[PDB]
Amino acid sequence: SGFRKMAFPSGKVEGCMVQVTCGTTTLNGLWLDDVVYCPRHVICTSEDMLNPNYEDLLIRKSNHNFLVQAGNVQLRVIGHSMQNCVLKLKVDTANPKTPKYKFVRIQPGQTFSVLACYNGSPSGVYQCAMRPNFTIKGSFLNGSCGSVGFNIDYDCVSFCYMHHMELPTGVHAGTDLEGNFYGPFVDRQTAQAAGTDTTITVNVLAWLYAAVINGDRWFLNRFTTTLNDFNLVAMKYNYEPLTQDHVDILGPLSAQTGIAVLDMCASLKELLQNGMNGRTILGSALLEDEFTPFDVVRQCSGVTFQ
Amino acid sequence: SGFRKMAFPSGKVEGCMVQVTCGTTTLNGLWLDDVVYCPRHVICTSEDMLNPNYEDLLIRKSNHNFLVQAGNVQLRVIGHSMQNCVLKLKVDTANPKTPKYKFVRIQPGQTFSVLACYNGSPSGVYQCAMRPNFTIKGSFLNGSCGSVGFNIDYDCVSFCYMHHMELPTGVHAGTDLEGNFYGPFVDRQTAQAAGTDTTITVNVLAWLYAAVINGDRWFLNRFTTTLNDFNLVAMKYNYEPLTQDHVDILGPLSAQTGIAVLDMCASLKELLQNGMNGRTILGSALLEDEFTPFDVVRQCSGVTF
Ligand SMILES: CCN1CCN(c2ccc(NC(=O)CN3Cc4ccc(Cl)cc4[C@H](C(=O)Nc4cncc5ccccc45)C3)cc2)CC1
Ligand SMILES: CCN1CCN(c2ccc(NC(=O)CN3Cc4ccc(Cl)cc4[C@H](C(=O)Nc4cncc5ccccc45)C3)cc2)CC1
Ligand SMILES: [Cl-]
Repeated sequence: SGFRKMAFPSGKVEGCMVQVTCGTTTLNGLWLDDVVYCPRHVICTSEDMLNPNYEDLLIRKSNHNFLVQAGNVQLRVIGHSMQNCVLKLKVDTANPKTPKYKFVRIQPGQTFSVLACYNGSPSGVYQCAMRPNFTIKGSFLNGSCGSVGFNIDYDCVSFCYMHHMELPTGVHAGTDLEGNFYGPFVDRQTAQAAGTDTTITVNVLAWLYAAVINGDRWFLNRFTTTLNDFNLVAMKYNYEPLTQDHVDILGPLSAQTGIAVLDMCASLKELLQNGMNGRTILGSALLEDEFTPFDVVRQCSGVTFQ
Repeated sequence: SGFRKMAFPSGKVEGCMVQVTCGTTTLNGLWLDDVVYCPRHVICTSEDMLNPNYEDLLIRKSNHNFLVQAGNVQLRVIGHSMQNCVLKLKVDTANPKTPKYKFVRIQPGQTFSVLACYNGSPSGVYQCAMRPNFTIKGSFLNGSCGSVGFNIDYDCVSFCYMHHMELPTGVHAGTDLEGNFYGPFVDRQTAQAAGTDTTITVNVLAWLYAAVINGDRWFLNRFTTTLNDFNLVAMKYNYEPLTQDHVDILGPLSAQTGIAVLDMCASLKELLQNGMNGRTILGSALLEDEFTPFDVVRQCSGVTF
């Protein structure tokens, strides 16, 4: 029993974290095989961040301008190239700790673990969701750039996020490992803002199924609804629309608990219209949207990664 | 910016997890140097659990009855001993991945990371706290026994908890790494129940200071309180008493934000009376008590917004 915001075990990623220094700037890099991946803004000064021409800045750098430290060992940079907003530093040593891995781009609503790092040293691990507005509500201070997000499937690490910046509201923006930003952001000092966010409906429903599995049933009712009527109510409370794909994905949880997805939607409608009335669900007074249907099934079944 | 329930990176502990088998029972063990530590109830059947005589069950076992698997490698048990509720299996190979470590016993209110494991394989990592009633609100299924709790301040792992059982309310009980239980619990299937739990006041105060550091002051008020008047109110809401030790420990957060501890105590009294009125604090609609003063200082910026 119990239900916690659980991250993947971080060891396979810890063995890839390095420190990248260039000029005044020090940030984190990801060392996989003989390449170190890091944000391309490591080559910028504070003045450069206003109007940066990254090719012009890069052409002026020699391999020896990039100092890469893996633990207490200095790596030798033997090449450099740029891919979108990610800098790739070719090094003379393949990482002996390189796990089986893939670079994957995730969709809003999908969750992943973040290994927060400073000076190439991992400091913490937490779970988070890619918001519908493409930001993440992370916990990052200055020096955290280059920290990565990932998921694990069997023994394979799927890297999905690299941290680049903090927006004015305190939320975070970054890229996939191919350097494509999540959201309409740019890697420079200009007026940028997180757009209006919405709640991840399919994830709230998954978490309501997790609560039922854990014995919290007070919110259940005899009613059902239609996908069309539910979506009219979801639009009113700034919830993302629920699709037939979301209903299909929740099929296993519906069969296990005996509560159809539209039966749970009627519970969710009543919760939106009435509130919790002093009660909590899984120890929360808010409707939690950072657990996917897969996360719920995994945590309620004990899937392992050795 | 931001404030998350953050766990320590788990790699140093993942390299110590092994599977321990004794007859039909399989659970997790912690392999440090040449010793594997695990719950002694691995030697029990379900019938043995009502009133097990562990000394009598253990004397009937030999080294070769314990099967220890580290990854896909079978370790050889060359000795065994019981220390309180933990079994220590001496093995013929020192763990090459043994980190720098210590065994520490924690007090209620302390937080730690749990690496949940099944069959010697890590499945997930989360943060939790030793409740005032000595239980932990974990997320554990059958097969999780032997999973450990730890902190990694600097590069040394301080192991503080080993999981032994789930109580009837769904909460969890276990021991330190010397096998002493936290709380009045026993590794017996007998009528045992978690006592009435309370809120960790010093941790709620720390988290209110974290909210002020991150830029939020809506809950502050113009009042102060004596320590005794605060305690008289807080206990009416099932909050733990705040001691002078707690006030002293909050000193650094008070100096950083400019808000005296007893002034933050007045704010907490008002929140307990009024609720949040549709507002949230650090993304929560409840008062959070699983961040200690030390956790707030470690995670938050040293510059208040
Ligand atoms: C709740 C109220 N808060 C909201 C957030 N706010 C704030 C003020 C200033 C900055 N940034 C800088 O000073 C320079 N950056 C420019 C910049 C441009 C573009 C790119 Cl691609 C990267 C960067 C880098 C950056 O954003 N770094 C980071 C990343 N994560 C957390 C970080 C945490 C703190 C300061 C940097 C942080 C440096 C960021 C946030 C304060 C008030
Ligand atoms: C209101 C909802 N209720 C529903 C009922 N529930 C519940 C909790 C525990 C068990 N335990 C067993 O069946 C056998 N254990 C006896 C036992 C005795 C003594 C000792 Cl020292 C260890 C053990 C071991 C044990 O507790 N294992 C574990 C550990 N962690 C989580 C675990 C999660 C599930 C089943 C085992 C779990 C096996 C049964 C039902 C509580 C919540
Ligand atoms: Cl302690």
